[PDB]
Amino acid sequence: PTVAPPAPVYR
Amino acid sequence: PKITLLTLIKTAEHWARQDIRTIEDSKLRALLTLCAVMTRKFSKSQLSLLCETHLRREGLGQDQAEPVLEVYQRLHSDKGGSFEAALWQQWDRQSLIMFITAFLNIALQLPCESSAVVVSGLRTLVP
Repeated sequence: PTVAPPAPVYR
Repeated sequence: PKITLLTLIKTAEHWARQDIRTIEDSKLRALLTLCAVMTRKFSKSQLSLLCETHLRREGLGQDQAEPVLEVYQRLHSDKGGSFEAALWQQWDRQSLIMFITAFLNIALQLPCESSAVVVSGLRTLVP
């Protein structure tokens, strides 16, 4: 359906 | 079994203490629903605190606050599991696992309401 936000980036 | 508020919390307690990296996709999908349902048991005011705690515990930078808060906000207002389904479709398994485990471990320790009047009153009732 929609557009999910990006997954959290670990750094 | 009936999905009462108590059962929901006990289920969260249980899965919070599991290593979910090897579980089957069907159970991982159900855990996403658990996180979504559980998110909706927090007042809207507590979502920023949920986000801030998620970042702090996971060691994420402030630049990750926007997408993390967005996940919590959009789960909180989700209708018919639309956003929840989008997360499942569009995120990789490792991201889902890490977000789910992070949430389950913070959710049981954060207050679900923010008003001092609510919190102070309810504390007088706790055994």
